[PDB]
Amino acid sequence: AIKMMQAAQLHRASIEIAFPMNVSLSPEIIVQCFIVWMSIPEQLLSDRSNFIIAAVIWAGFSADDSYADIMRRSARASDRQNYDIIKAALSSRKFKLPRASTTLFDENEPVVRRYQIGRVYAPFPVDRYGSPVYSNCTKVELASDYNAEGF
Amino acid sequence: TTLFDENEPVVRRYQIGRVYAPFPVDRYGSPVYSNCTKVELASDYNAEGFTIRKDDFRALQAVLRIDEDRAADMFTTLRIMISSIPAVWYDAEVVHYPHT
Amino acid sequence: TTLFDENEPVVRRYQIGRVYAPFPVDRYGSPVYSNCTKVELASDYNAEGF
Amino acid sequence: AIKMMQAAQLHRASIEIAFPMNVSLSPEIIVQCFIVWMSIPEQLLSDRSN
Repeated sequence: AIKMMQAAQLHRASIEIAFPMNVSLSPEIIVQCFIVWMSIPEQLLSDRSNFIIAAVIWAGFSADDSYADIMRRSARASDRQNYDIIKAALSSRKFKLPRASTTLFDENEPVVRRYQIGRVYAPFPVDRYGSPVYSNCTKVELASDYNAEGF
Repeated sequence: TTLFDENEPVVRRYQIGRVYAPFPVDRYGSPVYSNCTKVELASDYNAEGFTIRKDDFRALQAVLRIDEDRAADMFTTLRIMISSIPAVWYDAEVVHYPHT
Repeated sequence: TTLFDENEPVVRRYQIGRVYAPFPVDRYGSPVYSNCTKVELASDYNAEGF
Repeated sequence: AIKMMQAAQLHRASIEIAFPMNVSLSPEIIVQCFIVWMSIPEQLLSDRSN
């Protein structure tokens, strides 16, 4: 909670995710990546972490490319660009994922102070009126099954 | 069978390469033959006796398939064995015959 | 299956409609098929054995 | 039976079959599919199941 609150203020202290060691595509990794994808706002994460999460998600849906073949896309493009490509692929006519996002928030209680005040990202994927905020599209629907290597 | 390029995230000092898989299973898990997945014969099989009918090869083929459940566990060993053997060793010659 | 409009006499305030039946019967013991009530095939059934 | 009756009433809540196969087939799957084809009316199943 403290780290997420800090990462929503400094504009440069985005969270960096440490993945498990020497275990690839374990069953728990997939579900944890899914939870991160559709529960943690995208603006609070680093580009590298977003790219890794997106790669793990897209590995099981691509017809041809595998997890290693996707991680090999590190060259020939940047991290943010690869993340954008994958996310656009996940909001097409064949696949649709929420990808919880967030927005700025600048409502405050007037009170006498001495210093300046600022705007902070909401570490909460919810909006002011209770409706969820999603980056691309809602009502998750997809015309295939998650086919990882063996999971 | 078909080659595989998958690997593991681990700190290693050498390059890795693709290997064949020790089973006919594809990434999807279906059997993978070379010509076609149908077994029909014009006549029977005879050779100094020992006659086989055309309706037994079909059953034998139908019983040799993989359980299709063990696909996940079967690939983990391949994954952890591909990414731990230096790729420059794949051209070595044999020195002890009984090992093959 | 087909649609049945049979209505029971009871006091109610709202209109009712037609529903499908959860069985292929048409109020007679004979069942209902879309195409024809015959089973003739050219050859046997074979798919990776079986 | 309850699910089938519900599918009969509402034409949007068609029954969606969940199968235990991924790529391969099995002797029980074929006979169960034939039983479904010859017994369960098509108006109570979704397009994917058909």
